[PDB]
Amino acid sequence: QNPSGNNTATLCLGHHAVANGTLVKTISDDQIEVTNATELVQSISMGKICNKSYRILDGRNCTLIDAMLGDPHCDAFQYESWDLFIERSNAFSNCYPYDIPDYASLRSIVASSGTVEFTAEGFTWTGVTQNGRSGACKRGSADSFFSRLNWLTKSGSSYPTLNVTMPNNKNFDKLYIWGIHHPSSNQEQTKLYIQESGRVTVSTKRSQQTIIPNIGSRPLVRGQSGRISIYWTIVKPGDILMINSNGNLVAPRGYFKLNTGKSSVMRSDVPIDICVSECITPNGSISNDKPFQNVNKVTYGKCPKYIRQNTLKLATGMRNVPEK
Amino acid sequence: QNPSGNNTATLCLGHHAVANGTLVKTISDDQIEVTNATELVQSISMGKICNKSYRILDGRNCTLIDAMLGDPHCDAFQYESWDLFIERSNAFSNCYPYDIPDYASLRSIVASSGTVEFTAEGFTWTGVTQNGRSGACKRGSADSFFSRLNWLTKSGSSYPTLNVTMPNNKNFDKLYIWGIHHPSSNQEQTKLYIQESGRVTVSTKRSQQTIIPNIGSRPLVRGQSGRISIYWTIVKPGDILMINSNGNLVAPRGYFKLNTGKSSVMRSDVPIDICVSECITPNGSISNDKPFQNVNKVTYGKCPKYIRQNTLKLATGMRNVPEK
Amino acid sequence: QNPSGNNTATLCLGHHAVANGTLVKTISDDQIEVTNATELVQSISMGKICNKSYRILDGRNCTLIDAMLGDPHCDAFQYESWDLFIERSNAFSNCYPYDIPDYASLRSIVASSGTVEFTAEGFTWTGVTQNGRSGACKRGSADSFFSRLNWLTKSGSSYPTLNVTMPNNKNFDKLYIWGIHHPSSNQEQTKLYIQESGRVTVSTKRSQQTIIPNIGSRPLVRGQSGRISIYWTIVKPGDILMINSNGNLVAPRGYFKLNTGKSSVMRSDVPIDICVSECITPNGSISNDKPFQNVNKVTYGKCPKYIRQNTLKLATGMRNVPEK
Amino acid sequence: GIFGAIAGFIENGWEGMVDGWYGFRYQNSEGTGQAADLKSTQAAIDQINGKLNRVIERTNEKFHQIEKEFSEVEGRIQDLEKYVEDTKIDLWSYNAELLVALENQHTIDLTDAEMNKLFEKTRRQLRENAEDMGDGCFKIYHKCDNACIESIRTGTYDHYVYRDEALNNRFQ
Amino acid sequence: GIFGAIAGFIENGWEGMVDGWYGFRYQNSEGTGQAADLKSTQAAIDQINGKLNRVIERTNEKFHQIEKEFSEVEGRIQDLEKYVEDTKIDLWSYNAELLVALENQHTIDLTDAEMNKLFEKTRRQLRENAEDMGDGCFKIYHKCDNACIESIRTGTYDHYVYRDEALNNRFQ
Amino acid sequence: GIFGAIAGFIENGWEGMVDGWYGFRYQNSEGTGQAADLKSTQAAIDQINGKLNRVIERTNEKFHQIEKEFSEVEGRIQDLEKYVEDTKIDLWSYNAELLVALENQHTIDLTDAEMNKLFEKTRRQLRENAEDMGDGCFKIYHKCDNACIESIRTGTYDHYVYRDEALNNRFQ
Ligand SMILES: *[C@@H]1O[C@H](CO)[C@@H](O[C@@H]2O[C@H](CO)[C@@H](O[C@@H]3O[C@H](CO[C@H]4O[C@H](CO)[C@@H](O)[C@H](O)[C@@H]4O)[C@@H](O)[C@H](O)[C@@H]3O)[C@H](O)[C@H]2NC(C)=O)[C@H](O)[C@H]1NC(C)=O
Ligand SMILES: *[C@@H]1O[C@H](CO)[C@@H](O[C@@H]2O[C@H](CO)[C@@H](O[C@@H]3O[C@H](CO[C@H]4O[C@H](CO)[C@@H](O)[C@H](O)[C@@H]4O)[C@@H](O)[C@H](O)[C@@H]3O)[C@H](O)[C@H]2NC(C)=O)[C@H](O)[C@H]1NC(C)=O
Ligand SMILES: *[C@@H]1O[C@H](CO)[C@@H](O[C@@H]2O[C@H](CO)[C@@H](O[C@@H]3O[C@H](CO[C@H]4O[C@H](CO)[C@@H](O)[C@H](O)[C@@H]4O)[C@@H](O)[C@H](O)[C@@H]3O)[C@H](O)[C@H]2NC(C)=O)[C@H](O)[C@H]1NC(C)=O
Ligand SMILES: *[C@@H]1O[C@H](CO)[C@@H](O[C@@H]2O[C@H](CO)[C@@H](O[C@@H]3O[C@H](CO[C@H]4O[C@H](CO)[C@@H](O)[C@H](O)[C@@H]4O)[C@@H](O)[C@H](O)[C@@H]3O)[C@H](O)[C@H]2NC(C)=O)[C@H](O)[C@H]1NC(C)=O
Ligand SMILES: *[C@@H]1O[C@H](CO)[C@@H](O[C@@H]2O[C@H](CO)[C@@H](O[C@@H]3O[C@H](CO[C@H]4O[C@H](CO)[C@@H](O)[C@H](O)[C@@H]4O)[C@@H](O)[C@H](O)[C@@H]3O)[C@H](O)[C@H]2NC(C)=O)[C@H](O)[C@H]1NC(C)=O
Ligand SMILES: *[C@@H]1O[C@H](CO)[C@@H](O[C@@H]2O[C@H](CO)[C@@H](O[C@@H]3O[C@H](CO[C@H]4O[C@H](CO)[C@@H](O)[C@H](O)[C@@H]4O)[C@@H](O)[C@H](O)[C@@H]3O)[C@H](O)[C@H]2NC(C)=O)[C@H](O)[C@H]1NC(C)=O
Ligand SMILES: *[C@@H]1O[C@H](CO)[C@@H](O[C@@H]2O[C@H](CO)[C@@H](O[C@@H]3O[C@H](CO)[C@@H](O)[C@H](O)[C@@H]3O)[C@H](O)[C@H]2NC(C)=O)[C@H](O)[C@H]1NC(C)=O
Ligand SMILES: *[C@@H]1O[C@H](CO)[C@@H](O[C@@H]2O[C@H](CO)[C@@H](O[C@@H]3O[C@H](CO)[C@@H](O)[C@H](O)[C@@H]3O)[C@H](O)[C@H]2NC(C)=O)[C@H](O)[C@H]1NC(C)=O
Ligand SMILES: *[C@@H]1O[C@H](CO)[C@@H](O[C@@H]2O[C@H](CO)[C@@H](O[C@@H]3O[C@H](CO)[C@@H](O)[C@H](O)[C@@H]3O)[C@H](O)[C@H]2NC(C)=O)[C@H](O)[C@H]1NC(C)=O
Ligand SMILES: *[C@@H]1O[C@H](CO)[C@@H](O[C@@H]2O[C@H](CO)[C@@H](O)[C@H](O)[C@H]2NC(C)=O)[C@H](O)[C@H]1NC(C)=O
Ligand SMILES: *[C@@H]1O[C@H](CO)[C@@H](O[C@@H]2O[C@H](CO)[C@@H](O)[C@H](O)[C@H]2NC(C)=O)[C@H](O)[C@H]1NC(C)=O
Ligand SMILES: *[C@@H]1O[C@H](CO)[C@@H](O[C@@H]2O[C@H](CO)[C@@H](O)[C@H](O)[C@H]2NC(C)=O)[C@H](O)[C@H]1NC(C)=O
Ligand SMILES: *[C@@H]1O[C@H](CO)[C@@H](O)[C@H](O)[C@H]1NC(C)=O
Ligand SMILES: *[C@@H]1O[C@H](CO)[C@@H](O)[C@H](O)[C@H]1NC(C)=O
Ligand SMILES: *[C@@H]1O[C@H](CO)[C@@H](O)[C@H](O)[C@H]1NC(C)=O
Repeated sequence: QNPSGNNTATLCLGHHAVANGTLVKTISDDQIEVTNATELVQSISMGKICNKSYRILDGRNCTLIDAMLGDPHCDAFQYESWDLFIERSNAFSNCYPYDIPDYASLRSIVASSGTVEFTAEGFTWTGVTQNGRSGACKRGSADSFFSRLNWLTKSGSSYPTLNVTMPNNKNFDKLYIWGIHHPSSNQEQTKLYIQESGRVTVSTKRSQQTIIPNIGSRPLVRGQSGRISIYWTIVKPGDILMINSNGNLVAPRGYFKLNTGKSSVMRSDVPIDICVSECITPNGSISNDKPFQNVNKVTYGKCPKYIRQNTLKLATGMRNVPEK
Repeated sequence: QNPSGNNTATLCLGHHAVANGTLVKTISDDQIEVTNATELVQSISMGKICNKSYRILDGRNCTLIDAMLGDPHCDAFQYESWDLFIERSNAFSNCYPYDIPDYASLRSIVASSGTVEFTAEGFTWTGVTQNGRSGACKRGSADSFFSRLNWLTKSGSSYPTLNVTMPNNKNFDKLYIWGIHHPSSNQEQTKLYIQESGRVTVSTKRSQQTIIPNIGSRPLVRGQSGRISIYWTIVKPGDILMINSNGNLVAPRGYFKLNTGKSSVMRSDVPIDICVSECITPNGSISNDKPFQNVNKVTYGKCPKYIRQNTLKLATGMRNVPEK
Repeated sequence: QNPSGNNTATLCLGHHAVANGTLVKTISDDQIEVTNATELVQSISMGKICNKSYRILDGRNCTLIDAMLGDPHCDAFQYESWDLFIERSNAFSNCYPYDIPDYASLRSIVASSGTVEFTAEGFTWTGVTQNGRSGACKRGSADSFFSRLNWLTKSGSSYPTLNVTMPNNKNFDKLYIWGIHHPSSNQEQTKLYIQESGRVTVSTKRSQQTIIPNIGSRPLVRGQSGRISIYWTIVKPGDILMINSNGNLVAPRGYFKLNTGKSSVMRSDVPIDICVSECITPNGSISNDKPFQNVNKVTYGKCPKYIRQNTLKLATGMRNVPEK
Repeated sequence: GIFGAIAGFIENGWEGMVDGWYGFRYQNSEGTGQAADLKSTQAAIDQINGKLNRVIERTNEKFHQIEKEFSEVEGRIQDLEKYVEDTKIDLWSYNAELLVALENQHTIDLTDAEMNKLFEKTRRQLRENAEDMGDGCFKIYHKCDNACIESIRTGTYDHYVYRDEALNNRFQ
Repeated sequence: GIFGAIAGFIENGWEGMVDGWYGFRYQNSEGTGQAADLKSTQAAIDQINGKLNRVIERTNEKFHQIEKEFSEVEGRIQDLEKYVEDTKIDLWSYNAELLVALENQHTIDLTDAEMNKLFEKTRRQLRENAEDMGDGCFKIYHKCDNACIESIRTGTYDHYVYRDEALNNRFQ
Repeated sequence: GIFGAIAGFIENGWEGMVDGWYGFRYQNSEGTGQAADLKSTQAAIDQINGKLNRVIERTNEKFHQIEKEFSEVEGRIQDLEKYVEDTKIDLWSYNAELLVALENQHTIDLTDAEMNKLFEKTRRQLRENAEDMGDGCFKIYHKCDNACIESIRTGTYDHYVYRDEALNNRFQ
């Protein structure tokens, strides 16, 4: 029945409401109902690591360091570069048992460099046998060694004091990997290097490092009681690598090129797959449209910030006030 | 005289005020008076360390490390666990003068573990005398040594090259404490160990550490010119401890159990007493009903956050506007 | 034509506006025009380092460490103190080629101390020649050595085992700089120190450090194939410095006074000039009336906080609304 | 809300307005009506859209960082690594909490403000031709057909043409 | 305050109201009166109570951390430890300062808002039966006994029953 | 603004008022006029001046810190140094962004508030002697010379002396 308004009319103001709103928090109230809210925390991973848009290298069975040293089962990585190198828990070494003082630092340095490509240099080793091998480091079926290292031994009945140079006449820092052999017994020491005690001194104009080997049995891994200790030196442009040894030197074959890199390494066990993402986590890639992130504090790329909270609801509408 | 309102009445709105309000700060004003404010910064300590609700262990005269090594005057701690270990400034060593490379790291590791309980293992030391003693480390009135270490010496006219194993067939990391003896003179070196120069190499599958002793006089502390250097090794489940020595070994008797612990250590000189608190500071326990804290940046427990400001007043009422 | 208002008048409220306002950002709008805004980020340096109000010391050709060691071309710094020491890229050493394990730490320690003033102590070196020299370290035209170090050599056909003490009976920590000589060949080793192998052990009640030299050729710098390795020891009040050596000791002449200092060191290549400032940056001094700062993250003094943003505009007036 | 409009003198929202955020209902000589208000709706939406973008800068490309998880015990420098990451995360967690709460406060405050401004805008056109009924409505003391109402909704109402009729009817 | 009620058109607060935060005074045919307003009082209290708890999460149990004070000089890694703790503390100090200031702003803004909403609520019931006297009071143009005033305080005033009397008295 | 005064019911600002932030224009028996309002102007200025100083504590003297730039590659502990400084800087950058935006919001909100309070203050003195014209002006229904206007600007207008004249003229 209409209309009523003979000499009058009424005009009411109002706003919309929805049947079922959602609770958000403000400074004034713990919980208040609004028409619409948006989630600010990314809690779901994609479940996989996306092959795009970054260049992802799956280590599979190799650590970054083993691939860099040139462990036989890591020969397929020898010409490889990456933005992000994935290390699997599954990884294992399968060459001569070794250790590296400040391993993490070296791993960090190579990871940043984003490459394991190697440049051979014409090092000259007078009075010594080169390319020493070991049954603990099979290459195919024949026994071998780390492709980037050069196991030097006596030639005949002689091991003379090597003193070798290598200038850096290029515009970048050269990274040299080298090491020492710790023989399991004195029979082996004198059989391999003649002298009862070895030493190695690698130096430049600005720095030096001297290492003495410790002869003695360590626990057996891959048939070997002996060890190799790995060290490194960074030769600056215009500086010169010097190497001095009366025995036990595990020599470099060349250098790696250090470059300011936006590359890194990440421990993860999720598969890599065909998809696109700009942020990567040990749980997989994650979307980055949201500004916050509760999947993992370990990230790489354009990543939302990691926070403790699992959900944060941003109001995108007014307070919802349905009848009554 | 009343009432006035024949065809009218008046209705005034208002709000309360108090005689004496309190000044708070806002974004709009440096100081503005409000009816009531609450203090947000805890500036008062309780003056004591509360025995509840955490398990507090008073070191009294012992450092955490000495108790762990087994210094005689620390025998009462040998079966002890804690959530928080209190070290007093008063503490002192009273055994053989020692040092520990990266002492802080070891202190940190044991502190986290929250226990000094020791598990003996059946180590076998062929060709050497065990349980060496010293007048610098009296146990009661008889002279002794660190209860957790085993000072090995020559037997007869012989000190053979010891090579001892100890596998970790348990589901947790074992922490081994060991060390080396630095004799003050060569008479002592050869009298104790025969060989003119000692060495100790402790290894596992993944790691190794070799130490050589330096013979020579150090300043006298507790009658001793010699020293013992203390080191440690963590044996992982399925790995094996190997020890090799031609002399100067200060041997372990067993291991400590490492566990992911919510335990720690704290330097403080306030007494412990009967009361309840959930937050502890070098000045004593503090209440935690407030969210901020200016007592100390060193804390343990459920602690308010430390800040520079000594007072912060939160308004809990309206602006106070008294007459006039 | 006026006035209109016979039985009425009108009264309008309003606010001012300016012809040309400026855009600021709020929580509500990306850009909104206001009558007036103020810049919150300091992006301009003064271009120079102000001689006031802090005491600035220009290293010119010297590093902080060389001045501290007493390199001849750094003799003018020997009595110097500073609030801030400026190191130039131009700097160079011109004495015996040396290295320092944890160089940065030492540089940091001396920088904080804010002084290079040295206190000679009456060390007694029986059975050895003192004040050894080198053509690689010319003082004027005659050849010399680091003024704060004392190069000890054999006297006659003898180099006896030195064991020297020096108690700290003062109320502050003493910092001792010392080192070792690494000869380039065994001819030189035995010619200088007689013994085929040297060693140096510096100790106190609480600590010890032993160093062995490595004989062998390093690359030539300033005519020298040998090296000196520099180390340091902090003797606490009531403790005692002990030094023990059968050869290769580069001895201290005294100590430096460690003090809790508000001094530091800064790498920079801008000139120092006459002006006043309370904040210093590698680009020069900067004004500090603003609270934020985009010039450099390296600062000293009363400095605005460094942030990523190059401009931040604070509204200091109302929204500008000109006609229409 | 501080303006007391939403869940205040406007008793409830209208589910049957799917056409906008704010609007009008009315009763007049040509029947009853409803109409959304676009101006107010857009004013509120424009402040809500891209709100975070005013404070949080574009997702920043981060590459090689530190280790944050560890296989073995080490002590001193591992304690520092953990404590740095723990500190970082607690600070950003705080920031995120603070931001959402004051951002939501602002959303609620601003949407109540638009409801109030629309009521005040309408009151000001009507002048003495209408009265506030105390519930977010106006009694208009003259005949007001759909075109008349539209002029109010569209900001074109000329009160002078109706003034005399409005006064005639207003005092009985 | 942005509403201009407290220390604004309400000249001062009332010390003699110990009964609530907001209320009424009045003068009528049965004398003078005072009465607290519970609704408004509780609305303000409820926003003030547990304010920090909306932003600051529950005190978090923290255990083994780093050293923050040192016995001897070391250099590099001690500089980093100190700088980390110094950085942490300056950031939380800033947060604490910011939080209290904007939290207090909000308290002052919200308590002024409730004073304003109560005045507006009262104005809206009265309609044309009363006038704003410019000081936070209304002149009511009819006889209004204690029950009448109570209906206003309680939101039950029916203005229609008094309308004609109010108009009779209002124009002289 | 949430009060809808500036760029709201006041259509635009006045460039020809160089005398203050807020003020009056008017038309009366002695001509047309303009006058700044000092009270309101100062109230706004006083809140804007030293705004940062309420939140940001005095520039703090900082001395020896860590290295933040490096000549050679080192690895682990250099990664940590960089990450600490990077973390610090991103947190202060965020703080600076947040602070300016909410500080500017507050400036805009508070200056609109003063414009509104001045209108409300004026309305309350005038009582029933004037009407809101819907544009930030009042029609005053009596003869009001410059002294009369000044009493309004100065808070001294006594409406009772004009009341009867105002009513006579107000209903035609
Ligand atoms: C110092 O003491 C150490 C502890 O006894 C000595 O180390 C041990 O040295 C012997 C050989 O000298 C090794 O014995 C060999 O073990 C390998 C491998 O183990 C076999 O069994 C496992 C079962 O799990 C199986 O998986 C393998 O495939 C093998 O079948 C055998 O191939 C040899 O035949 C022989 O048994 C010990 O393994 C080794 N233990 C450790 C922990 O290193 C060390 O020789 C001593 N050095 C001295 C006195 O100078
Ligand atoms: C991102 O990947 C992460 C890596 O897997 C996922 O987090 C892991 O979730 C698993 C399964 O629930 C957890 O594994 C459990 O560990 C606890 C032991 O507690 C210790 O870990 C906590 C961390 O929460 C730490 O604070 C303490 O040191 C504890 O001692 C066992 O009780 C269980 O049996 C089980 O092994 C891990 O806690 C957690 N990993 C890490 C590194 O924190 C995570 O779920 C992934 N993201 C998403 C969205 O799923
Ligand atoms: C290298 O030079 C070092 C410096 O001279 C030599 O060290 C010193 O060695 C002698 C013994 O060879 C020690 O002398 C003994 O001191 C103890 C303790 O001191 C007494 O007096 C104090 C007073 O404060 C009192 O408190 C004590 O209770 C003792 O009564 C005496 O017990 C002995 O009788 C004797 O005097 C020096 O103490 C010691 N000094 C340091 C700093 O080590 C070292 O022997 C030399 N080594 C060589 C040449 O190979
Ligand atoms: C929590 O326990 C703390 C540990 O005692 C208490 O703080 C200590 O207060 C004492 C007594 O006032 C202070 O000792 C003084 O030290 C100064 C030297 O200044 C140096 O210390 C400052 C720290 O403020 C530091 O920034 C610089 O390195 C300075 O060089 C002497 O002038 C005095 O003679 C006296 O020895 C300490 O400053 C302070 N200790 C620490 C570690 O900061 C604190 O009071 C306790 N909490 C409460 C609520 O009381
Ligand atoms: C181990 O092998 C090393 C590499 O060959 C040997 O090092 C070299 O040792 C010889 C001397 O034994 C040095 O030769 C001298 O060089 C200096 C300086 O160079 C001159 O030319 C430059 C041009 O740039 C000019 O600027 C200078 O002013 C000089 O005119 C000359 O003064 C000498 O006459 C002589 O030529 C090498 O410099 C040096 N090289 C390095 C990198 O150290 C080392 O001797 C071997 N050690 C052994 C076998 O025990
Ligand atoms: C404060 O002093 C600073 C020190 O000089 C000034 O900043 C420097 O500005 C120069 C000149 O534009 C830049 O030098 C360039 O370096 C890049 C290489 O990029 C690398 O540097 C960036 C830092 O932006 C870093 O993130 C990456 O590692 C990059 O690899 C070359 O492309 C150019 O050829 C040129 O050499 C520096 O980038 C920058 N120095 C530093 C240490 O960041 C600054 O301008 C001064 N303040 C003011 C207000 O002027
Ligand atoms: C409730 O609020 C939410 C969020 O404010 C609204 O839903 C979301 O609307 C946005 C755009 O307004 C959608 O954004 C997407 O962004 C990506 C970025 O590249 C773009 O590629 C997509 O095409 C899309 O625009 C988002 O998908 C959408 N989310 C959902 C779950 O619907 C929504 O409009 C509001 N609801 C109501 C009833 O108003
Ligand atoms: C002024 O404001 C303060 C604080 O907002 C009020 O005083 C405090 O009131 C609280 C509860 O409202 C008391 O809290 C205590 O908390 C512990 C937590 O477990 C509980 O166990 C205690 O039983 C107690 O509830 C607190 O004691 C109290 N403090 C003081 C000094 O009185 C106060 O109500 C306000 N004053 C006025 C006049 O409104
Ligand atoms: C627009 O706002 C700006 C800043 O809020 C005003 O300009 C600035 O005014 C301040 C003082 O109000 C001046 O501060 C200076 O501070 C130092 C501190 O020691 C003092 O020594 C100086 O004597 C001076 O007071 C500052 O110089 C000035 N800056 C500029 C560029 O003028 C300005 O008043 C506002 N503009 C308008 C039209 O309102
Ligand atoms: C909106 O929310 C309401 C309340 O939670 C929902 O209403 C009910 O729906 C469930 C399952 O669909 C029924 O079991 C209940 O009986 C309903 N509520 C009542 C009070 O009877 C409603 O489903 C939601 N709106 C949707 C799904 O559109
Ligand atoms: C409230 O504050 C006032 C002002 O500070 C106090 O008033 C005085 O109290 C002191 C000591 O009790 C006297 O010496 C002064 O003479 C008083 N003021 C004046 C202006 O004469 C008052 O004590 C406080 N209220 C209390 C304690 O309830
Ligand atoms: C205020 O801003 C306006 C608009 O940017 C400026 O107006 C002009 O000035 C430039 C150069 O002086 C001329 O080329 C343009 O032709 C002008 N604008 C237009 C629309 O014609 C003005 O200069 C600024 N105010 C000043 C400088 O006082
Ligand atoms: C309403 O006013 C109109 C004027 O046109 C007229 O119909 C009458 O006066 C009133 N009511 C009814 C029901 O007719
Ligand atoms: C007030 O009104 C009442 C009406 O009942 C009546 O007493 C008279 O008209 C007025 N005043 C006085 C003092 O009587
Ligand atoms: C305006 O009112 C005045 C009263 O003094 C008188 O001049 C007349 O009534 C009106 N207008 C004109 C133009 O005279």
